[PDB]
Amino acid sequence: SSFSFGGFTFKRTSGSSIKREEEVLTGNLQTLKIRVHEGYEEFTMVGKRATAILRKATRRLVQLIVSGKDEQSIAEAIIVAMVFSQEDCMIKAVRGDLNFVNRANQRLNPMHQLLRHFQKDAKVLFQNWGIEHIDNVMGMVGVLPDMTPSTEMSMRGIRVSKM
Ligand SMILES: O=C(N[C@@H]1CCC[C@H](Nc2nc(-c3c(CO)[nH]c4ncc(F)cc34)ncc2F)C1)N1CCCC1
Repeated sequence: SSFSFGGFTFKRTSGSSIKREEEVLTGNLQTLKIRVHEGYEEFTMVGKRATAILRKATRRLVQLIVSGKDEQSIAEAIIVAMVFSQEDCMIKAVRGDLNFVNRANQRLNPMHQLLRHFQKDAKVLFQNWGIEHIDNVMGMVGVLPDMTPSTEMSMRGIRVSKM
């Protein structure tokens, strides 16, 4: 079962999941109804300018190792991964003036709306995601919320691999 999302081709390599419709609150306290995937799964993300290994559990990104053409290409893949993960901090990063998902049309997709929102500006997403101290894994680097490489700190779960 291969599928497309945010310009990437996803392929499940391990795990299984069941769907459950859930109501989540944004940072604006707005209710969104999302189709939540329950279960630990592993995927490959293949795009035109980036590729990744994604390890996720229910509404939680465990790890993402990204490889792409440059900073912008890698950032695009990170954004899709965070939205795909269905995490609460990704959902809570939706806040402020006019930052509302059009829900008067039930047939619309909140996942695509969240994607479009973070594609325009990932600064609140990347800042609100969290940062962790990383080990000295050679070949893989950490990446800070401004997409600066760091050998000591990175965005929680995120590693950059060389091409
Ligand atoms: O729910 C909607 N869009 C979704 C956007 C994300 C990908 C999703 N499609 C698909 N998602 C998945 C999927 C799996 C399968 O292992 N795990 C997931 N975990 C999180 C997630 F957001 C989607 C998944 N497996 C196969 C798919 F074709 C469709 N829509 C589109 C219009 C009607 C509602």
